[PDB]
Amino acid sequence: AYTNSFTRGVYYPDKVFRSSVLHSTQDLFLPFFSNVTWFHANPVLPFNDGVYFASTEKSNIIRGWIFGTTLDSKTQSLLIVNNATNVVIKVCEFQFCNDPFVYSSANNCTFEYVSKNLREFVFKNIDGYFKIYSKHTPINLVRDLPQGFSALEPLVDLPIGINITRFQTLLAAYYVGYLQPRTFLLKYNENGTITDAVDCALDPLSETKCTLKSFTVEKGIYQTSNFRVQPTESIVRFPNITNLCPFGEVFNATRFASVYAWNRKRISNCVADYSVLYNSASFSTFKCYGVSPTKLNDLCFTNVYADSFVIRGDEVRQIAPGQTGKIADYNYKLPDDFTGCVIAWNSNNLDSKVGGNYNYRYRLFRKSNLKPFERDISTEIYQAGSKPCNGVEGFNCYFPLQSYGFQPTNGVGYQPYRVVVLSFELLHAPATVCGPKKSTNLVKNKCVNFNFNGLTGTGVLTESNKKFLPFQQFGRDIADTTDAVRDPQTLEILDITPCSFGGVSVITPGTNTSNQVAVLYQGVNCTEVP
Amino acid sequence: RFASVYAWNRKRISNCVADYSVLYNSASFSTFKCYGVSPTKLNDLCFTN
Amino acid sequence: VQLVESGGGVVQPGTSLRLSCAASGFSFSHYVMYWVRQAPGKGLDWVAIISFDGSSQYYADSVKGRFTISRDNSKDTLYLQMHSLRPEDTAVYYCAIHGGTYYYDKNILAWGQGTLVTVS
Amino acid sequence: IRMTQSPPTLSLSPGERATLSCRASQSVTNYLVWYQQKPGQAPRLLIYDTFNRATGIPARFSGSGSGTDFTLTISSLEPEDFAVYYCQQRSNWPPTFGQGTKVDI
Amino acid sequence: IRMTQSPPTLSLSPGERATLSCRASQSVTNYLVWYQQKPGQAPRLLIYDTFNRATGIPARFSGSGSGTDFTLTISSLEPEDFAVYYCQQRSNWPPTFGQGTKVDI
Ligand SMILES: *[C@@H]1O[C@H](CO)[C@@H](O[C@@H]2O[C@H](CO)[C@@H](O)[C@H](O)[C@H]2NC(C)=O)[C@H](O)[C@H]1NC(C)=O
Ligand SMILES: *[C@@H]1O[C@H](CO)[C@@H](O[C@@H]2O[C@H](CO)[C@@H](O)[C@H](O)[C@H]2NC(C)=O)[C@H](O)[C@H]1NC(C)=O
Ligand SMILES: *[C@@H]1O[C@H](CO)[C@@H](O)[C@H](O)[C@H]1NC(C)=O
Ligand SMILES: *[C@@H]1O[C@H](CO)[C@@H](O)[C@H](O)[C@H]1NC(C)=O
Ligand SMILES: *[C@@H]1O[C@H](CO)[C@@H](O)[C@H](O)[C@H]1NC(C)=O
Ligand SMILES: *[C@@H]1O[C@H](CO)[C@@H](O)[C@H](O)[C@H]1NC(C)=O
Ligand SMILES: *[C@@H]1O[C@H](CO)[C@@H](O)[C@H](O)[C@H]1NC(C)=O
Ligand SMILES: *[C@@H]1O[C@H](CO)[C@@H](O)[C@H](O)[C@H]1NC(C)=O
Ligand SMILES: *[C@@H]1O[C@H](CO)[C@@H](O)[C@H](O)[C@H]1NC(C)=O
Repeated sequence: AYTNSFTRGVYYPDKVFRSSVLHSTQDLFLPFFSNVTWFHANPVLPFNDGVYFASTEKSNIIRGWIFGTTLDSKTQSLLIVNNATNVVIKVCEFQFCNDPFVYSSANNCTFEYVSKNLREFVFKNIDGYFKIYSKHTPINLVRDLPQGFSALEPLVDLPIGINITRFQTLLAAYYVGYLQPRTFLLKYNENGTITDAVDCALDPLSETKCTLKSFTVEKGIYQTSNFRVQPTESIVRFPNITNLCPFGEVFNATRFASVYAWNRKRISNCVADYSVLYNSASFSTFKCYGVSPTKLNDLCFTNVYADSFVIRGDEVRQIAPGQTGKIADYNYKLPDDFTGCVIAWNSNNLDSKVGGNYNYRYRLFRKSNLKPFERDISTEIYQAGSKPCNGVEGFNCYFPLQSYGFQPTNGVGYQPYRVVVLSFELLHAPATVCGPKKSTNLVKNKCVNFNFNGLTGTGVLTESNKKFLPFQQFGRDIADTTDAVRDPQTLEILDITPCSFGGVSVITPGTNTSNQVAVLYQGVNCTEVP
Repeated sequence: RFASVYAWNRKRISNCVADYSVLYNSASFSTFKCYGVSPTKLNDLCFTN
Repeated sequence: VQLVESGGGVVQPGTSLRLSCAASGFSFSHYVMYWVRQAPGKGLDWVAIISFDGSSQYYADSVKGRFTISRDNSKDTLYLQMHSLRPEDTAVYYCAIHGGTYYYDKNILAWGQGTLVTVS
Repeated sequence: IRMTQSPPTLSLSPGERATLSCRASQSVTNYLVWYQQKPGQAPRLLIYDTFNRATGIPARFSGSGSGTDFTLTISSLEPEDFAVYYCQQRSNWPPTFGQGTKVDI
Repeated sequence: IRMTQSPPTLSLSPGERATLSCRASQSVTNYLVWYQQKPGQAPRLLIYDTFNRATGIPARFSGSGSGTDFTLTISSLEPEDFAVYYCQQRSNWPPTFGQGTKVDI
């Protein structure tokens, strides 16, 4: 069941006195005329922000509550009990029966304490303090929620520190409200007690009473608030995509190159896809170093370079920053601060031939290591030692570029592998290659949140009739506010009217005549009120 | 018993009359270092927590 | 994928026989094919390979010089051309696919269902 | 590079599990395929590349092993799955099939 | 207060860049000096006080680092600059030289 509070769950926000002073407060209250659960006789409830809790009987079936996050061990909780003797507050780590009505553990106790009817309680928990307000009124019924006003006086204060997310009850009819941040107007007696209140977010009369800070409004017309239409979503127009950026001249070429003279190709204005390259599931090595393979589809770049060649199978590990060997010492050196991805796959069915395919040579001898990302095609003699040969042969002279032998009748690791190395850089180029992106079409005649290639704003968009000279990006208004734009994609001018906004006034005949009310939304078109 | 340092205990103070001179003059303390306050003004300044 | 082979029968020791293998389904080019014999009452053993156009053919033992395998993707079949035979390679023959030429070739394998050749 | 299957014929009932081993003369990685040849049928393939079986082959067939030693396992096949088995490599040219292992009861 | 040079011998070709690290047992600030000792010569000093090299030392030699961790960098020396390197402190008494790091190819 569910029931309706009427004016219930008002507590003194603090100490301090007061005489006849309509005191306005902002705090956590139980809103007037709320939807309070009903329980008969129970289960684990939430807490989430304070709790109102009433109860009715002449016997004592309600024997305290239990609080916490897990209501067990492994985390701490509170326990508030009352046998026929008196109250027993307690804070340990417990083991609670899932249907408790005694416990089963009392470890690590960090706080102890020992020593019909309507009994209301307000529980809240702020800054490690667990506050409890309470009130005991006598009903002239037995167990139904009555009507009336009765303010709740503070009882306890516990500097625990405990976290709370759940609570229960203990039994040998009760309700559960929740508290939200509201603003109230409390009427104080001359002895200093709260006798009446106003919830200032109920209807127009209450909002007027709150605006005036009074309980009696005289006839008139009062500005009470404002309306403002709300904007949803946010378009993001952009000039025609651009390109598709093919790499068929990278991967799908008719032949790769040899590793002593590796080819290279840069990338310009493009839309470069990267997920569709990865998921083909035929790649021997796909190793991304400075980037994750799942973020490409979204990060713009400033320059992309592709290297491509053929090397054997037992040297694909050499294409990595900080290796050693005839492919990385002086054929292809990678710099240590690399950020691209090495892709490589076996090509024993293209670059292989019985009898041999000797197009693919490689340097096997060099004076020393060759820094990163340069090459050498200085095909000369090689010199061995203290002899002057200098271009003879035979007596330990050489030509330092040996061909490969690639037949299909050769074991793996000695087979041709095609290698494509991607390298990126990002310094300050304001518009370069980005992956497959997506925003959303444009809309009109609705207060919207828009972005037109940099112009960020809010408002209603409408078809224009202002001839934007073929060269005018937008429209400027005296006092300098953007009032027209041009769509990059379709190149049409659109006006940007502002989103409705306006005061709200309340018309009342006076509370001494009636409590009906009328409402004026000032210079707002009456079709966009709610 | 005290606690281990990975899980240090804690305790707040409520309505009280807290003495501070009688804690200092026992003359058995390895380190008594007050940083934001002088050790002679406690006996007179109220606190809030 | 599908593979249909033809050219079986009874011959004499010193004739010839057109061993043809027709393929459909998957694209017959971009794909490496080969043959495999089995003498009835033995295991399995291969014959000859062709590499997606005639540039490189490898052969097995004791079949080099009597066997000219050729493919032709402009009519999408495969041939062994058994020629001047022996009375000891009476067997069953299967054309199968080695697989893959490019990176986008999605290697799948498949076998025929046999072609029986017998001698006198 | 010659394959071999060293366990000979076995007599495992319709139940229990069977484990069949295939070697290689040198290093072959993720390149083997298993065939199950009945008496007088076409050799039906089992397992793509040491780990995933093809379509129409149930889950009780599993294929694993690495380095140079590979293994096919029958968890609890059924009351028929008794034939000869072959391991083949697709590393280089050409694909050698090995020897073969029968199973009886 | 004892110095140490933890990277051992390296094999960086005439090209590329080399980065050499020197620690300290406690806080030393802007007080280190680098020496490059050939086989059988006098140890020639490199860098005044963590930041400026002395006269006759080119720009490819750079010295940086702070706190207790210091670094000497060769951008692209040449085809000879292979020797042992030492880091020394002039904080207090006396100047300890550490261990030393060779470079090979
Ligand atoms: C931006 O691209 C769109 C298509 O992506 C172009 O739209 C085309 O416009 C012409 C009108 O001249 C139509 O005939 C085509 O059918 C449209 N294509 C599509 C797919 O709708 C648009 O014109 C481009 N922007 C500019 C300024 O030309
Ligand atoms: C290399 O070429 C192949 C075939 O020309 C490309 O694969 C095609 O990609 C398009 C677009 O995604 C698909 O519609 C086709 O179905 C694909 N065909 C095949 C056979 O996969 C591949 O994208 C190209 N790769 C590069 C890097 O250019
Ligand atoms: C309280 O909320 C529930 C939620 O479904 C609803 O069914 C019920 O009618 C509400 N009660 C009142 C008094 O509005
Ligand atoms: C009431 O309950 C508390 C809970 O521990 C217990 O300490 C107390 O002894 C109980 N009363 C009596 C009379 O035992
Ligand atoms: C809480 O109790 C558990 C089990 O009794 C114990 O391991 C743990 O040390 C206790 N907590 C502290 C702070 O001692
Ligand atoms: C209460 O739980 C939250 C979980 O978001 C945690 O971050 C917080 O530290 C807990 N409270 C205390 C006092 O530790
Ligand atoms: C409390 O208020 C009542 C009415 O407002 C007044 O008559 C009385 O004198 C006040 N003080 C008391 C009851 O002590
Ligand atoms: C205000 O209320 C009083 C008594 O309730 C009444 O006499 C008077 O006429 C009212 N004023 C108006 C304007 O209705
Ligand atoms: C409000 O909007 C409607 C729809 O365009 C329009 O017909 C009406 O005239 C507007 N209100 C006023 C006062 O013009």
